[PDB]
Amino acid sequence: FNGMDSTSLLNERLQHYTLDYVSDRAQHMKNIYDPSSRWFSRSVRPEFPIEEFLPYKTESHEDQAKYLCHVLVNLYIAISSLDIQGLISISSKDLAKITAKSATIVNVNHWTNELKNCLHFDFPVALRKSLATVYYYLSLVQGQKVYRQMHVDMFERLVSLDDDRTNFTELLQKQGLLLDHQIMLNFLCEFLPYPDPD
Repeated sequence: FNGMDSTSLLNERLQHYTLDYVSDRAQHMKNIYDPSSRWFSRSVRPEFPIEEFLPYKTESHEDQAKYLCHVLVNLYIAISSLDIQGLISISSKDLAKITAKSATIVNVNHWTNELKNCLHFDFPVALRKSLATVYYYLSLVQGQKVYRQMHVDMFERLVSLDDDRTNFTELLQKQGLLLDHQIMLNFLCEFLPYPDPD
């Protein structure tokens, strides 16, 4: 529990994550490359769909969606609980690497590495906009020794200029991704001289 998706919540969370894909593989792969679609994920088709050359059933697009939904509520709880330097391990309580299972590990650094492993598959540019928004403001966190290098590299991967010839910067510009330049400018201004050296 504690954020597990094993109820009717999973439907509404998939709908919120635009992960309520069409159940036909054929129609889904078509509406994955069509900008008029809710589930638009890429502008350019991979000419070699390397998963379709394997001699066994790879997992369903619905399984890849259901996995990403768990990674995202766990990443939300991890960041929204403010503990970005993940020192404080939690447990079962009195208050009243790549398998998703009943153990819940409230560390931002775990779930960003889960999401790095989900980047090998499609998700709609609407969910890519939410994720580019999250990793931008997360990478500017202060107070504690966060693993900043991998939060910058996650944003760099989310906004990529060349990913199977898709430019996600211009797809996110056409989606209306907007970022506050003042937070970035203020943090870069902390390297200007300050009038007390203490």
